[PDB]
Amino acid sequence: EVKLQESGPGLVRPSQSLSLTCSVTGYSITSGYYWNWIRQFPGNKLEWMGYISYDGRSNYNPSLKNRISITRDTSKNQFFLKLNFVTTEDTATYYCASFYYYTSRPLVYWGQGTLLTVSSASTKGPSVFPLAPGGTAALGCLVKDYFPEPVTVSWNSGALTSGVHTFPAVLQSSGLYSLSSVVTVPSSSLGTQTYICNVNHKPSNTKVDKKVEPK
Amino acid sequence: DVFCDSKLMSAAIKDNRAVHADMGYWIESALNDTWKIEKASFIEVKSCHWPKSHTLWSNGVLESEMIIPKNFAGPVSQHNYRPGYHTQTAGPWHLGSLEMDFDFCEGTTVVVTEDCGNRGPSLRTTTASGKLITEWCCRSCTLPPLRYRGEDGCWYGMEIRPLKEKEENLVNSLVTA
Amino acid sequence: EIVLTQSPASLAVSLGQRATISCRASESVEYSGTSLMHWYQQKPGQPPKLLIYAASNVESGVPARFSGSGSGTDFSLNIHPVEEDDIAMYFCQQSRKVPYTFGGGTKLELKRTVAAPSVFIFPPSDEQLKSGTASVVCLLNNFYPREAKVQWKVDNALQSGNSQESVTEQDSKDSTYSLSSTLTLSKADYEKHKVYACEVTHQGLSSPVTKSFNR
Repeated sequence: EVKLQESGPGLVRPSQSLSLTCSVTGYSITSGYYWNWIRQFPGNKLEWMGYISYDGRSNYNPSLKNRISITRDTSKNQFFLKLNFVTTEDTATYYCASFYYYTSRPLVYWGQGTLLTVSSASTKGPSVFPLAPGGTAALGCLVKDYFPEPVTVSWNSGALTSGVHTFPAVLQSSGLYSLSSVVTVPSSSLGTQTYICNVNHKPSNTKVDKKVEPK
Repeated sequence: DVFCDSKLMSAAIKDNRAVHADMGYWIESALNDTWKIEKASFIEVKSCHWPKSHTLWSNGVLESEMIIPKNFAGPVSQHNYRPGYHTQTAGPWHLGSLEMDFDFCEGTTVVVTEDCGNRGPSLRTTTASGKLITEWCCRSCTLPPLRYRGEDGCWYGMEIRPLKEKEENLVNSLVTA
Repeated sequence: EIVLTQSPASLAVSLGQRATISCRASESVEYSGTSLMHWYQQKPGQPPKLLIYAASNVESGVPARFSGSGSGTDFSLNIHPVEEDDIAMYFCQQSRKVPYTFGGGTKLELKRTVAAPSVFIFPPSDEQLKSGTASVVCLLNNFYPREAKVQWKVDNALQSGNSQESVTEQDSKDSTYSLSSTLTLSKADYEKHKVYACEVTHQGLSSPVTKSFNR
């Protein structure tokens, strides 16, 4: 049946152009459906960007009118989204979609989506700092100033999982990401048990163990 | 019952082709081991009767077997036959303008199997939500399948049904004639 | 542009109960007796999936516990009985006029009893201060509902604009949330003040809780 698949770069520099491809399989783009681009911002808001018809006519959201262009390649059964420029506000997940023109036109088909990050940062490994403190005590590790996502955190090489909370990363004004992972623990064991965080950042080949002791 | 106006009507048969034509009709049949209908164009579908004066092979014709129904200007003719198909009483004739031929609708398959529903009103290959129905069947039909193409897309002959019609409550969103 | 307002933004729900989400359009969406409004479900890491088309038609393959109603400017999605698979985001969409628009989204969350957070404060490590920045972290562990206020205080001066929050998703076993807030200061600014305090506001506390340390 009909399948859509987006493709393109996951990272583009500010003020440069953007080109996205949607490959359509199981149906020719020259009949039946209108082929749309829709993006979802980090805060989950959806914005319809535009479509191209099965006859090759495009229609665009006014919010993008002067920077957007939707084209197609009928011999490869693909259509394309172009942004003449992007800023850091255009970081979002970009989906291709379709609706059958002779219906109430719901978006029946979607691609898997492709993440696009607009940043001028270079790949950078993180710094790992300890978060140190009766009853139950909390400790953790601050994984700071790295790019791009993601990082992985474990505790005691995975032997400590209960009570672990690793938070989503936050984007700092520097353009680099930071996050924290925390775990709650018996205070009585603060002397007797070793507590170590393991941070992996593969784009920078970072493998760091950090012991978290109270001081 | 009105007869169709025959002033612009014509019929002609030569080596491997026969054509019944009008201002808005074009019904073409051919010989491959058998004479049978192959393509048909309708600018406008009408309700008159095709006069037998302008009809080839008009003897011994079963109304149940004329692909284009008699009440819709279907020539009463053995050139209006297709093995494995009976009269298309409930085809998508409401389309007004349509092309009928024998080929697969875009993105769909058709298999001959008795593990299929019986014939019924013709169905569009896309549901009311726009989802494409990929797999289709026929109990006793012949391939390539009877296909209609119109403004709202592609439709199949009465004999051709969704292979998985009993699944996912498909019947609730089917687009029918 | 037809503006769709979804309500509520987040809905807490018990398994087996009835859930109703509303979407209100700024102008009529009807067209020749058909309401051009659709409902979608979205799971994390997945594209939205069509639940209801033309605002009362259940898409083929969608469970019978979903239903839609309404006309004109007011529409409702109905789920009964709610199951675990229905904990997800829900969107409305209009196709009456271009540009097509979506509602802001509604988060269907699992309901549980009120739980106050456990609050912990972490001073910056000596390692980070050597690097030249200062991060103070406040941790709000295992609370419900989602709403919570974190106010940073530096020598009793209320902070603005220099903090960032991150929240985990609903825990799979106890359905609670955990929250991280990071206060970013320069090393010099950090070393010029003494008292660093984190004030937490939550429905589960009979009074706001402050956790503080002296540098």
